[PDB]
Formats: sequence, C-alpha cells, structure tokens
Amino acid sequence: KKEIIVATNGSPRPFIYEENGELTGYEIEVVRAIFKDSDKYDVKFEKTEWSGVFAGLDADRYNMAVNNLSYTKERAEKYLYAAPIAQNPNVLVVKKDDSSIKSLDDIGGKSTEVVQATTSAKQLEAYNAEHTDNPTILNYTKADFQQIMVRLSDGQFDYKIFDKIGVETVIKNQGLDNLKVIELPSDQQPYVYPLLAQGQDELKSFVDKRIKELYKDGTLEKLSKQFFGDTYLPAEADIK
Ligand SMILES: N[C@@H](CCC(=O)N[C@@H](CS)C(=O)NCC(=O)O)C(=O)O
Repeated sequence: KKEIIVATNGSPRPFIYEENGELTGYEIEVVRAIFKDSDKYDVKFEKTEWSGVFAGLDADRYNMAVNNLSYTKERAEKYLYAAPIAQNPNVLVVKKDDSSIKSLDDIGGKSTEVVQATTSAKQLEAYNAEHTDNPTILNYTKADFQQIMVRLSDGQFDYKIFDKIGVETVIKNQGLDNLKVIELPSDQQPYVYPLLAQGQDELKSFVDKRIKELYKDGTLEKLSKQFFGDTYLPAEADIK
C-alpha cells in the first residue's frame, strides 16, 4: 500500500494531544477513521515542531497535516485544503479583574504572546500595520497554547486571542478560573481543516469523499462529542 504521512506539532487539546506516548485527539482520530481499512493507503502520524509541519509539506516530506488549521488565502496558495471537519469560534481572553480590555478595539498598548505563522499572529500583525500610532505589543513564542494561557493567568501579559474549544479546555483542565472569555466576530466560517501538500490531488479526492462518508454515518458527530463534549461540525452543505 501507499504510506501517507500526516504531520502535527501535537497541540492543541482536544484536537491533538498525546496519551501514553501516542498521538490522539479529534483530528487524529478523524484521520485514522478516513484511512481505516483502506485497500490503497496506510496512514502514519509524525510529531514535529510547528515550523516543520509546513516546511515538510513544502518539501513533500509529509502528505498531510492536522493541527487545528484555519483557512487563509496565503496558505491556500501553497497547500491544498481538504473538506472542513470542525467549526469552532474565535475568542479573546483577559483577566476577570481587568476592565480595560472589553473587545478587540482595546488591545492598543496591551501585550500578548503569539506563535509565528498562526492566523491570530497574522491578524494582529495586520492590526499593527493599521494602528501604527498605538500598536498592540506582540511577543512571539514557540511555547504551546496551554503554556501561553498559564502565563496569561500568571500575569505575564494582558490578553490572548484563540478559539472557544481550545480556551475552554485549558481553563477547565488547568483550573484557570481568573480568566474571562469574550466572544469575537468572524468574517469567514471558523472551520478547521486537514491540509495536504500541493500535488496531492488524488489524495484530496479520497480524503474529501471519506470526510463526507464519516459525516453521514455519524462518526464525525460521535468523535466530536467524545473529544469536545458536544457537536461542533460545519453545516452539511459546507462539508466539501
Ligand atoms: N487555527 C489557528 C491556530 C492553529 C493552532 O492551534 N496551532 C497550535 C500549534 S502552533 C497552537 O497550539 N497554537 C497556539 C497559539 O496559536 O497560541 C491557525 O490555523 O493558525
């Protein structure tokens, strides 16, 4: 069979995480189900640093990637997007005792920690290009999401933008009960997608076909409830 290597950096829970030395989480199990009993393909998951996920797709080292990945035009120019597999809205996190940040309009002169090449880093970089008189303070980090949330709770900086499921998960698991969650709007549907290397066109056709099948047989809903506690799926009409 043809071996398909799926890369991930291992964050964030419950989309991706490790248990007993092995990768699991919603996206990992959705991909396992896509290839289960495939007469053509065998799947293998590999954990690598974040920058390595994209660099590996670029070099054709990896066939696919799952990593709580959002859509952007820039990514679409370099990689293929499979059908979406989850819907998860954006949020702004601040300390509950801080009344100075109530929306995304209040981040000027305030500090955060962001990861290179993420959609939130790109949004904030663009915010700074527009608001040159009072930019937000970005400190880039290679730490993963949980660590960043802990630092926010520790008072190391003022706010953090991320998504609902990832934020709620860390607030519950890490007991970060001093953090307040503010809903944020979205221009586009906040969907999460597997990405494939450019040229993996035949693979994309198979993956897309399987994602639709797993939606129809109830597997996506089953896995969503298992990992997230409720159904967080794209509308059926957008699953393509
Ligand atoms: N949905 C966003 C974030 C993806 C994501 O969850 N990245 C992982 C690995 S770098 C993470 O833990 N991010 C933490 C963060 O962006 O603070 C994107 O597509 O860029």
